[PDB]
Amino acid sequence: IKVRENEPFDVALRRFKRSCEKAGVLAEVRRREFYEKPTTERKRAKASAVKRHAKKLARENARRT
Amino acid sequence: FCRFTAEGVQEIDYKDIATLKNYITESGKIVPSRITGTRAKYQRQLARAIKRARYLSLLPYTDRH
Amino acid sequence: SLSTEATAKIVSEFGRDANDTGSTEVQVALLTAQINHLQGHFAEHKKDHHSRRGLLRMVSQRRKLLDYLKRKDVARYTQLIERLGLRR
Amino acid sequence: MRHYEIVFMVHPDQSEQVPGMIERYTAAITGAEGKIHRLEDWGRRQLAYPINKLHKAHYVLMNVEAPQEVIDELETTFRFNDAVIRSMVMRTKHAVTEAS
Amino acid sequence: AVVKCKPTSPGRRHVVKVVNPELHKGKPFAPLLEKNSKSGGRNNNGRITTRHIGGGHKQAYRIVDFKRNKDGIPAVVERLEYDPNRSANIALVLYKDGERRYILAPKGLKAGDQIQSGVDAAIKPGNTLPMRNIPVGSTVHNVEMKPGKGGQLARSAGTYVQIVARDGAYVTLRLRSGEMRKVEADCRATLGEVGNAEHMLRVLGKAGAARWRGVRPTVRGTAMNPVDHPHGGGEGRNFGKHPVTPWGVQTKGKKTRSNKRTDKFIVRRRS
Amino acid sequence: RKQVSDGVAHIHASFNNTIVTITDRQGNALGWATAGGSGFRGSRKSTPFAAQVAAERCADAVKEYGIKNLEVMVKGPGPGRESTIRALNAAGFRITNITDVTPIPHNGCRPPKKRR
RNA sequence: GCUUGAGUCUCGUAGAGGGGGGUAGAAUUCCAGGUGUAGCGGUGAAAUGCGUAGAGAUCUGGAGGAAUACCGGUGGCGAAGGCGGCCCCCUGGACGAAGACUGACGCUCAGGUGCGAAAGCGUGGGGAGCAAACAGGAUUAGAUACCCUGGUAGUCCACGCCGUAAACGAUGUCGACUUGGAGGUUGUGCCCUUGAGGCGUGGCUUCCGGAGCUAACGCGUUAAGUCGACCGCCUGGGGAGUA
Repeated sequence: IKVRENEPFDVALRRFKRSCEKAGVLAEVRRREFYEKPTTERKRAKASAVKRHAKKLARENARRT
Repeated sequence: FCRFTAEGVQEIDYKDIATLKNYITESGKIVPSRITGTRAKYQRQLARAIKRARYLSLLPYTDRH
Repeated sequence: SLSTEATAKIVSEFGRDANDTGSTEVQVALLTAQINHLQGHFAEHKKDHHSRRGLLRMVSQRRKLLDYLKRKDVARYTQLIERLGLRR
Repeated sequence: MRHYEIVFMVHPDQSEQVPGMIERYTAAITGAEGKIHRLEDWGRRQLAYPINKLHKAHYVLMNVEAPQEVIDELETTFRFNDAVIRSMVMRTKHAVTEAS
Repeated sequence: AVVKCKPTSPGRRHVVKVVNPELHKGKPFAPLLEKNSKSGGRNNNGRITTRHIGGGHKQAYRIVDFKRNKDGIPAVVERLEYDPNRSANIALVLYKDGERRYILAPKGLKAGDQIQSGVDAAIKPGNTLPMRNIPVGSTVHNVEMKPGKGGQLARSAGTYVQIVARDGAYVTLRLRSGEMRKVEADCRATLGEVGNAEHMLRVLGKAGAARWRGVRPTVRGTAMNPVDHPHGGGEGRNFGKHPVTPWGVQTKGKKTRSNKRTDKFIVRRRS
Repeated sequence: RKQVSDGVAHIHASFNNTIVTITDRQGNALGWATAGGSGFRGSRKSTPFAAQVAAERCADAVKEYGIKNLEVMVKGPGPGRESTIRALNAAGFRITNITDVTPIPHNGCRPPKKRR
């Protein structure tokens, strides 16, 4: 959001924009109330995250590599 | 990952902004429990303590003030 | 509400002592004292339908206890409805 | 008698009347049989956001125990007073121990 | 409250009564009454100057004290009464020194309740106190225009004026019509809304209920001859004209506000 | 002309257009330039190179003010916002600080429903 | 009579449970003023629209309404519908620990009664944003559509009516029994707080899978397994949830 980068800096590198507000919570609010998909796609976000959690640890096979 | 309010003992007081400012980010937003590692009982106390201290102008709502 | 001060005052008035807390005549008076309390809460607010359901859980529980009492011992029954004031 | 905490802020140029005001409300409660417990007067400190802009208000904590009819006649006094800016009242549970 | 009549006859089919049981059911307080004689719409010259009025039931004038010039005396509200001259009800108010006066009855006022006037008076609904001591935002009624004038604004049933802003020695009032308007900051006002807010719901049922309120029939312009109205005439319901008054001035849009003496005190016009 | 010393560069980047306005410390404007006002009409307006020439064409018309060091206030999403601040370095200014004044509500009024 | 069912009491524990009032901040919009100047807005591309009568951008101040970013979580509460700012007031339920009390007071329930998203209706207000309808511009062979610029009802509040949803874990309610694993959440006891541990024990909950069942898919101790108790319902597709 706000960065100052004391007088010798030579480059901005505003990395708190990808950490706070820049386009994540701003493209989300640019349109589309929905009232319904923050139940639906929040479900599918975590339904795939638990298949990213369980299936990643048990992916240990031979697989010839 | 080493939750500070579950470590010693706590009810999360809203007046001591010294420990309470440790759990806000630079823009005034509350830090999630996946980052800090607080127990979920102490996270619901914390958000009710941030918002009640945001009311009394001890902590800010945002950095645009 | 039925505070601790108000609960103990009705147990001794209807049971053996403060130890006899779960008797049949005691429970009817305790449900009655809270229903008569909640007449003031539902005099206003008129749309508290989630607390109305708790009121009807304890009207109907008082109706089943008094109807147990009328079957179990009629003599103790006719004491209670005149003492507590609920019969046509 | 439920316990309370009362944090009211004060318009800062009228901060001389604050020990006049702390006396003013603790007379109403102790006079109506209500114990005060922690008059942790915080003094003047800096605000996080401007409040009609008015930077740097003056904080007073009370932590009273009082009957509920008195604490409501107290809270309608904080409205009509032009010196009190953003009071708040809170939960009982206890009394506290100066909690700086 | 709001009583709907059963249609036992035509005329009674569409009556809605506004039944207040708290009103007094006796002959009113006789020293504070004097007579009110009907005009008919007629002046010095005798000619009718306001149409569609005349007749009605005889009604005696209740001397209502809008001015509230009894500073710093407790006053117990004795009984609520019916005033036929107003739309609102009136409250018979007994002061502590033994003097009775009528005031307008506000929304929450009951018999036995306490009011008082003056600058010391609390911010309890029913008290009259000047606007430099009334808090900003709060809702008042019986509002004065000039200090000591008596009370002009927001004195009908259900009507209120919300106080918006205080810039120096003027109080910015949002009137009931939606007009922002400045008054003198030393003028009085009585807190709270005016009671009898169900007066709007009375729908009077029949033609005779307006005749005994003094309202005579309104004859339309199109039903007249061209000598009588600037409408009127024609073979079978011809209109073909821009709508006007009976004296030719444009209606339905034409603004007639031209004073220039009081335009300083008006902030926003009515929207 | 007053010879103002330090100014503020309000950068209002949108998806369609980038407007760059240079104000002063008080906050009243001294000159502006858009991506649409530099040519680049239509599809090229929503590009990072169009905000770059909207940055260089805002660096003049404040040459008669002599602004040396400026505080940036970028606002909004879009193709500008990051390539215009590299062009305010290249125009010969000092970057005092950069902020982000994206007017994010706390779940306020309802947004529109569109893009189907 | 008895107490292992059900219930009552005493201490606590969490909770967007419910109603009532108040307040806070960020943003949108509009108005008023200052600066400032030819574009803004929008799109796949444009145009309608706005703007030299000075918009957009920018600053200050004001007025309003509605919703509560972060917290926030196949997390929590409620019978379901559903319920998110903080605060106070009035209330409902669930759970845990130790006892003490009642002594089968229970389960299910046709008819009945109550509650019941959203849209809708009725009366009175409120109207920022959004938005059916409608107007205009586009796209198109056409475009009474998606797309664009606007915009009424409506969403909002109080009080009534309506009684419907893919009102859906498409799975009635209640009870007993039958291998496990990894989590979450809320209590609670033991042990070393001995250093962000070690062990039991309850309630709720998510995922994966054993027997078993199933037409299969799959469910799989909050069963769709093995049983019991009552209830609702089904009997080929349309016609028809229609006359």
